[PDB]
Amino acid sequence: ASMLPQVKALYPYTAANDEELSFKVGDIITILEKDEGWWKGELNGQEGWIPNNYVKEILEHHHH
Repeated sequence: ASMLPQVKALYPYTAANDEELSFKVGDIITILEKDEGWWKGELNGQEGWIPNNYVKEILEHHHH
């Protein structure tokens, strides 16, 4: 398997069209693909574009 990038929403977002993904603050979104300022997210079995400046990538700096 591969570990995909995951991000945590900093602010909520309402999708502007069917191809975007809405989310609330704190949501943990999996990233399937990147296109400059928009990332393709997956959350609760739904997939759509999200603005990357609404979220913060979760990085593991250290072994647990």
